[PDB]
Amino acid sequence: KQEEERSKVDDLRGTPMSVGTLEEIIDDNHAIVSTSVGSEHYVSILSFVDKDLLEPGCSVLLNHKVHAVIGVLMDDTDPLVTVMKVEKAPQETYADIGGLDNQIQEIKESVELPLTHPEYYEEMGIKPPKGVILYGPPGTGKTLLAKAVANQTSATFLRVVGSELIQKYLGDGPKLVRELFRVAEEHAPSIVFIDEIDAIGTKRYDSNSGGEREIQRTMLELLNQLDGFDSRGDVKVIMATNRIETLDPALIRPGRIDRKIEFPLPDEKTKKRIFQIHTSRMTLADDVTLDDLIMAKDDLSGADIKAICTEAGLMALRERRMKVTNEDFKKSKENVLYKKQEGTPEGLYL
Amino acid sequence: RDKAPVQPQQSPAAAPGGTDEKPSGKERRDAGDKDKEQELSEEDKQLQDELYRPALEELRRQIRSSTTSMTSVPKPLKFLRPHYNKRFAADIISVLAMTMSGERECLKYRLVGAGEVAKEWQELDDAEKVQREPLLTLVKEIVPLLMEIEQVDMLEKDIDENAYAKVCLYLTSCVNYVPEPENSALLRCALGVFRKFSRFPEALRLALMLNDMELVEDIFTSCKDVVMLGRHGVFLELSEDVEEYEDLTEIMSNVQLNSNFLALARELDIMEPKVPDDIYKTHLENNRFGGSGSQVDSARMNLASSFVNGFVNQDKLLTDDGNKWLYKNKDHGMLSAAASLGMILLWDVDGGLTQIDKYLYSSEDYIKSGALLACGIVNSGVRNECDPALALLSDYVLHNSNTMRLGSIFGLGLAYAGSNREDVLTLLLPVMGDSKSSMEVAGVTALACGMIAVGSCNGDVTSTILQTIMEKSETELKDTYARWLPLGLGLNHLGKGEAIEAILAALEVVSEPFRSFANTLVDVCAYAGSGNVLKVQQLLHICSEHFDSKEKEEDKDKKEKKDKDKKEAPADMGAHQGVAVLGIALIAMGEEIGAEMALRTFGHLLRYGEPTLRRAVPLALALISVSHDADPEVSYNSIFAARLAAMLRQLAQYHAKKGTLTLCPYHSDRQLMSQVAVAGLLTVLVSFL
Ligand SMILES: Nc1ncnc2c1ncn2[C@@H]1O[C@H](COP(=O)(O)OP(=O)(O)OP(O)(O)=S)[C@@H](O)[C@H]1O
Repeated sequence: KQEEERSKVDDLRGTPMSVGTLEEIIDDNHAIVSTSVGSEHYVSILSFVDKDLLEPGCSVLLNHKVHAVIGVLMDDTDPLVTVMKVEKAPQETYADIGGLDNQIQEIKESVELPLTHPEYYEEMGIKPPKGVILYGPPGTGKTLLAKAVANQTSATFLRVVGSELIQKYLGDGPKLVRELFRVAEEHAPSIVFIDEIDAIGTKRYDSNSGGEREIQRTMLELLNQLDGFDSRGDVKVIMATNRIETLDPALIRPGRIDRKIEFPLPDEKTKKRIFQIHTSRMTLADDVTLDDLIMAKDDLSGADIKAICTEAGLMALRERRMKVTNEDFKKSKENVLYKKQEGTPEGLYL
Repeated sequence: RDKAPVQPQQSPAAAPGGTDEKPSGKERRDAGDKDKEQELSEEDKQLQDELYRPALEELRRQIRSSTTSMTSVPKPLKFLRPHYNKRFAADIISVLAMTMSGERECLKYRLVGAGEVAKEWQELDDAEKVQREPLLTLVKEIVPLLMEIEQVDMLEKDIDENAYAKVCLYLTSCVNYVPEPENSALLRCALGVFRKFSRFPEALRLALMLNDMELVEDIFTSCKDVVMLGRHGVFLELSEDVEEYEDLTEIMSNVQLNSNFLALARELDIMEPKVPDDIYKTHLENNRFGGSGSQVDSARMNLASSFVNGFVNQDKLLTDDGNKWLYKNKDHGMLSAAASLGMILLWDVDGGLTQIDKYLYSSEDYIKSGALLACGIVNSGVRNECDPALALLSDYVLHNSNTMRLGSIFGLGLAYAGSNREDVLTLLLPVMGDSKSSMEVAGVTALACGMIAVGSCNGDVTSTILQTIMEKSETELKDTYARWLPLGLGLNHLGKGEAIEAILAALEVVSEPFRSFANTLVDVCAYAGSGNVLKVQQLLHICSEHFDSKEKEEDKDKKEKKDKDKKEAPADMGAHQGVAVLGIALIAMGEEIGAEMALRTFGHLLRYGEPTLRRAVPLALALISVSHDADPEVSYNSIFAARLAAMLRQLAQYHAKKGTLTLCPYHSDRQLMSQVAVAGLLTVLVSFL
């Protein structure tokens, strides 16, 4: 019966079993296995499991004593795929138009319109933008606009944090790049989003191997995978930062990333709307003038406005007052900014 | 106040203290009492006491209804004969009479089988006509015809709440949860109140579930009374089955009243506005003819491509694209290409004869037989293409005109659906009596007489299909016969509402699992779908049968059965291992609009290695979607780049670009793991406009 063939396959196995990372096909079914530490005899494979599920160089089930290949690896549920594979198209495309409106149009006719209608390049012989770095001051809307395109979409969105790739094991992060771009390959036309890759360059750890020789290899696997070969076609990938100093220019160059998009901290003409909308869902003594707050901070982000418009209500509701006094706005803004120093200088144009 | 003054009033047994205390308790009965009625343990002793004792029945049903009881609670109301828009009326009428009369209707509806519950039921019906919130009172008063006089009693003013709300939730829940025999009362009394009402497609969906012949006469004197017009001719002809357009064209052949219903409601006027307007508002380009028509060569993929190009319909260009493409073609693909000029043009009646006429009576048997097949494809109201094929048909064993019998018996099955056409079946008696070794002779015999016979009056066990049962069990050879004859058997079983024909063919038929597979085919086709879960747990047990083809069709019945409550239709058939079962769910998705969960199942079903199952995925995969669409297609290019797989990919490309007419031909497709001779009929699943 099937039971004896299954038991004989199970007794081809020797119950302490192991796992090792490979390199290359050795086409006539005898193989050779690195471990983590790589001790590599000319091993076999237990020929009822499928050798040809897998491309070259990936984890399989091994033995400890004759090292032989036993079974396919488990499709190992790392904590990335549950975050990488975006489950639902969440929310927040535009609750409130009037935050940017400059590069909303740009991200539209550079990310939606090439992708969602891939028939304009038929007329005019133009290549699509593969990577666009959306960047600027911290607290602008980059993560927000990422979620905005993530809901307002017809492509399978993907969302990646840059510290997801940082694990202490050897070759772990490159494998996570491999499974990451397998996720980026095998859904659909897809919109990958990557965030916090300026928090990867001047960065070293203690849960770590040799620092400059660890994520050089991981980001080099990212280099060799992202816009290398394995034909690009139609796979949308967006990377976002705050600063640009720690960026290797080998990835900044064309071929890999085409368009470079800043974001200005907004003018007062839209500060009035952002302060209004952040204050749109509370009770407030309407005699107070936000135009003080609007004119005051000269390089405000929207996290500033967020913390101000919420923390003034927090200072009022701290002593259970529904509506906010203007000196609670004083307390709020002088909590929010460490040393609110925008008066003279200047102050005395005047 | 405190219960100190009012509480010892239950202690005396003098009549005046009761007959003023109970009106005093009636004033406080607007909130029942101060509280949750803890007079109960002291006043339950007052049961044995006997003038205004029906007021004592009001107190007794008030307090027993106030705490809890299932049968003794409505006994003071059925003893009381209720006598003597308010908050108190909402209390003792709404919640107390609704729940109390509800448990009386349930307990006596399951218990006995009086007129008292009928009078109380009409009284509560009137009181909830006063309350005017239907929905819950309606679904309560279903389970006590009662519902008939309930509807004609209720329907005076409000139209769309009862119609839309009641007929929506109770039509959907009646096909969903409720068994069949009360749905006839839905349909007949809904025929009454919708016969009172306008917006006639409610009555036309009553014609969908009823299949009645009086209804179309009433809705044509009434829908001629309401003079769009050809558009209800269109979804009239789409909505109607095989029987009622021939009964409709015979009684309207008598009367017709303007003759424009003889114009519209037989044929040719569902189809005259579309095809020019198909050319007009749509503008389809040429680079899929050339590109999708460029996908290489190999007389198969190329042959399939001819079919793909052919089902393109911006003109009948691929029809008239020169010569030497069909000369490369071979026998059953020459059937497919000779019928493909049928497939490009399912209109142009006058143009059909003058395009097929070159390929009529040609040098090749497959050109002429597939040509008459194309004549059967293009139309269904001509019936003058019969006689050039009809005359030839007889061969007595296996000559040419039996292949014209395949295309012309099948294409004439495409052509007409009479009350019972009998002349073509008297032609079908030397067809099954002929019994060529070619499968599709008896194949299109059963399937074609089934297309004549779908929608029969609760089916029939007549000598036609009885004859093909006995002549079926005559010859046990080439088991495709033992599969496609129970096809047309179960097609004649379609039209059932209550048919015992599964028991009749169960007595006549069952044997060794060829005819037990006939038993499971009649078991599939006789059971279209209702709230009838007993055959779904029968499906659970006999799903585990060791013969693994009655598994195939018996589990394949699911997309027929639960097609409306489709949220349960995701099952763990992929989590099973009997690979044809993964084929069954792969069928069971099918073609409708196909949500993300369905394509998510095509995530795994897209990736499989057996060429009949990897062949089986793009067919329903691109039926369910009639980049995005072409993204799984290029993913299939990533899958292979066998020849079957290439053919499957071509089929998927073709797909990319309870009406029985869409129910038959894919169950005709369910034996695909076979010759291209079988695939010569693969292009006869004509289910799309
Ligand atoms: N609908 C909207 N339109 C425009 N701006 C918005 C909208 N909703 C929110 N915002 C602003 O966008 C900001 C989004 O903040 P984020 O960009 O997530 O800050 P951040 O995450 O610190 O950015 P980093 O530092 O690069 S991770 C919020 O602080 C809001 O003020």
